[PDB]
Formats: sequence, structure tokens, C-alpha cells
Amino acid sequence: VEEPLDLIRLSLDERIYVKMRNDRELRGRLHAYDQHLNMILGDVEETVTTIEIDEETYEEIYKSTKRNIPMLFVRGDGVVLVAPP
Amino acid sequence: QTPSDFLKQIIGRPVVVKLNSGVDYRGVLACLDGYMNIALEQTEEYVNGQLKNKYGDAFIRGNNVLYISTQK
Amino acid sequence: SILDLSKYIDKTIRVKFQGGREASGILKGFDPLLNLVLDGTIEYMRDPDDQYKLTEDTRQLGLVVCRGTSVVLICPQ
Amino acid sequence: LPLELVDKCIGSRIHIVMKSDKEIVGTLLGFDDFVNMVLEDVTEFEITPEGRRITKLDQILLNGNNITMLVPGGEG
Amino acid sequence: TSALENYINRTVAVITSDGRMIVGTLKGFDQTINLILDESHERVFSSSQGVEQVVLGLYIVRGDNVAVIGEIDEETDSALDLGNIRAEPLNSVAH
Amino acid sequence: MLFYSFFKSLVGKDVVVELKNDLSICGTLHSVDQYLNIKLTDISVTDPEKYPHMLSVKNCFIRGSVVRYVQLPADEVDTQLLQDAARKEALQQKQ
Amino acid sequence: LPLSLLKTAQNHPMLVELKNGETYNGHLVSCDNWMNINLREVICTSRDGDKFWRMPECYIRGSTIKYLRIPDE
Repeated sequence: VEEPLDLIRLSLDERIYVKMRNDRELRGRLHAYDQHLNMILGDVEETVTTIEIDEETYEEIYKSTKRNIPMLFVRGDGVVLVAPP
Repeated sequence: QTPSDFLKQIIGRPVVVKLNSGVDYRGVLACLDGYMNIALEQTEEYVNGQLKNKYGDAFIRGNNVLYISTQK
Repeated sequence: SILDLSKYIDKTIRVKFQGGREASGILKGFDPLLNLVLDGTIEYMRDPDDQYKLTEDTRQLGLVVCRGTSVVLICPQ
Repeated sequence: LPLELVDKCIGSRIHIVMKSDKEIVGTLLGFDDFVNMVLEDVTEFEITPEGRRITKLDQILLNGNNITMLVPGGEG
Repeated sequence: TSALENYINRTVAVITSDGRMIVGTLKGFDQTINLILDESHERVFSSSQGVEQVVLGLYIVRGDNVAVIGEIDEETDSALDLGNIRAEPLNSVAH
Repeated sequence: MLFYSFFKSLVGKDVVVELKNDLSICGTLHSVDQYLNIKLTDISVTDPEKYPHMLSVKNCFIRGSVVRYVQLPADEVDTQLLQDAARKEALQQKQ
Repeated sequence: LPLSLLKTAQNHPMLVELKNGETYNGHLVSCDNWMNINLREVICTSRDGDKFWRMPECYIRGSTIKYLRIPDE
């Protein structure tokens, strides 16, 4: 029985896509994780997605910003899902 | 025991996995564990239409999983 | 531990629950983990418009079990 | 005893109400220590929107984390 | 080891998970960060009405709701520095 | 254990903690515990001091539950240790 | 030290703000090691001041407590 954790440790050293709580995603190289899904990612890019609304029409314009960092610890409680890019 | 036997006879079946946040993930159940962590292959993501189609395995936290269901 | 539910064993009680739910019903049984068996169960929900007007938001459920894990407060009714 | 009541509801219809305005009606197949429940041919209702969200077929594992109320025999 | 031992009976700034700062004195703690504090007051309203700033002396904060405790450089009892009110009010830990 | 032992190796390194409240704190790692609560010495609010709610605070205790991110430099970490330890650890938690 | 203060705080007036922003005003009769309480002679109030109900005993799950304001004593 390979557990999901055993199959996600097959993706160690590789670039992963992580979707987080608060309309944010990370992409980076997976150096480590535990059973809580705390993660150490190297060479990461965070993307923050927000909804701007036109005041008159109520039409939504999607906008984004990006942050990049060499090495980053991620608390597992913010993680919704992991996949590749 | 009824859940561990459920776990054994849903490996390999297509399933729907719904999270607490209301996101629905559909695909083939590659693995599960006792804490309800999930990996699914060929996963679609639904909320307000199609939001993601996934091309490799996706791993889902069991603490955030609301239900897992066979798809028929 | 602290509250012996045997004093409440047969009367209508008021129970608030973690998701915002309020339930009222006759206590018929319980365990140390505070799982409860209630009879004549009424479930009330809370919306922004339903505060003192708590009666329109009413569902009847009859015999129920309330899960002791999400129990937030218990008092007489 | 509450867990004895849930045992008595195996093979009966049951309605499972979560903390949110959401509920799940189906046949109770069994449960574990934590009250994770296996349900068969399940209807998923959101109460607030006044509509079912899906008709499930086969078995579901519904996590006991968000389960507030268990009603044997189902709705009315 | 990371204990709240050094912060005992010294002035402290507490951020609750709601997004609320507190000035207080830490009288006691446990291993779940349940905070027993005295002489508590806010920080966002001291510049408007300094009498209303003083909420209380003596309260139990539950450790589940504590985000942050900061150690401040108190000269002697009856003194602290700074005040603020035109800042983008701080958010909650929920997102 | 893994991340507890990982943060024990980074004591005395300069790190940036970004919280769930969007507050970002520069500081020197002094200690960590089993729940990954952090105590940071000689702190400064990074990004801007737009969160002036501290200022007079030089050392903070951070509840591990309110951490979103801990930014680190690449020089501080052996990536071979981290991958080897991770393969051994996920194997340990479930067996 | 905190739960020890609550054990000795048996018989004091107390104001309890919960997670749900509701206020309880009563006199502590018992606590446990998990911080659950029972209290005597009780006022239930919303954060906005709406008094909804009054009770003689009430049990509060410790997980739902935001904070407890004790007397200045």
C-alpha cells in the first residue's frame, strides 16, 4: 500500500504546484515535507490572485501579483492541494 | 473496520473528493490513507464550471477532505 | 468530569453548536464524550436577519444524536 | 446510549447534518471510532440554497469532523 | 527551549487572532499559551479617549486565540512609549 | 520531529517570518519548541513598518499556529539532508 | 498557573466572551483541566448587546472560549 505521502515523496527534488488557502499558489522545488504537509520549498514563486470590481458595473477584473524567494518553509494548514505545474 | 474495508475496495475506482471549502475533485483513486489523504490521477476541479484539469497526480489533505465518493 | 447530565436526563435543553446551529430537545441519553440523544428535536439556524426573529428559521428533526465534538454550550430550557 | 443508537441505524436510512447548512441522506453502512461514516446512494442537500447538489451512487466516506447531527430514518 | 519565562511580570504586547493588539502585564501562562494577564488595554483608541483605552485589569486569554506576544522595554511601572490610529487596521489569522 | 530538528539547526540565523495576518517580521532565531513556536530576537517589521503596532518591541514569541511562511536563504540548508530525512520521515509517520 | 487561577476562581463573577461573539455573565462553579466551565446565574448577550436568554446553570466547552474577564480582585 503506497500511501499518498509515499507517492508525494516520489516527487522529491522536483518542481511542484501547490494551491493554498486565500487564493494563492506556489510553484517551487520540493525539498521536504511531513505528514502535516509542512513543506520546504526551494526556488519558489508565490502568486496572489485577487478580484477587483468595477464600482459602476459590478464587473470583476481578475488581478495578480507575484513574489519569488530562494528558500521557504510553508505551514501545512495553509495547503489545499499539491500537483505538478 | 467498515471504513478500512471501504478503503481497500475503492482503490482504482473513479471517485469524487469534496473538500471542506466546497471544491470538488474527480478522477481515479491512486491511493488513500487512514487519515483520508488522497492521490488522484486525471483530476478535474469544479466550483463555478471547470477550474482546473490536472495532468499528473494530485495530492489532497485528509484534514480538509469533507467526503470521498465513488463516481458512477 | 464536571457536568453530570443525569440531572438533565428527561427535560428539554438548549444546546448551541459550533457551526452556528442551535438545537432544542428533550434529553434521552448521553455518553462521557457528550454525544447526546435528543427527542422532539428542533433545529434553528442563524442568518444576519434572524436574531430576535429566531422562529422563522426552524426545522423539525424528531429523534436525533448530537455529536459531542461540536457542542459549544448546554443549558436548561 | 448515543453510539448504540448509531449502531441501531446501520442498514436504515439516515440523515447526516453537518455544521454548515449541508446534509447528506443515505443508507448507513457503518462507522468507525471517530464517527466517519460510510453511506450508500447518497443525496447531498444544501439547506440554504433549497436544492440537492448531487445524487451519489455507490458508497461515500463522509468525514466525522464536520458532522453535527445524525437523524435515523431520514427527513420527513 | 522557547518558554514565555523571560516575559513574566513585564509589559507585553499581545496580538489576538481577531486582529486586536493589547498592552498588558503577563502574570501567568501554561504550556498551551493560555495567557493570564493584568492591566490590559488596547492601542487603537488611546489617541481618541485615553480613559476608554483601559479595558480592565485581570483577564484570561485562551491560547487558541493568541497570535503573538512581544517584549517591550519598560523603564519602570507607569510608562510606555508610542501611540497610533491612522494605520490600515490589522487583519485576522483566518483567510 | 523533522521540522523541529530543521529549525534547531537555524538557531542564530536571520530569518523572515510572514504570518497569517500579512505581517512580515525580520529577526534572529533564538529558540523553537515541539509545536514550532518561534522566539525571535532583535526584530524589525520588514516589507514596510506600516504595521507600527510593535516599534518598541525587540524580542517576540510567535505561536507556531499563526505562521504562514518562514523565508530562509539557500546558504543555510543542506538540500541532500532534507530530501533524505523526508524520505525516512514519511516512511516513519505511517510505516 | 492559569487553570490553577480558575480552580481558585471558583465562586467569582465572570464575563465570558466566546468564539461566536456571544457574552456569558455568571458565577463560576467548576472548571476542569481542559478549561470547560459550569456557571451559576447566567445572562446570554450578543456582542451588540442583545439579551436573548437567562439561565441558572450553563456548561461552556473550553474550545469555544475567546477570553474570560475576571474581577480586579
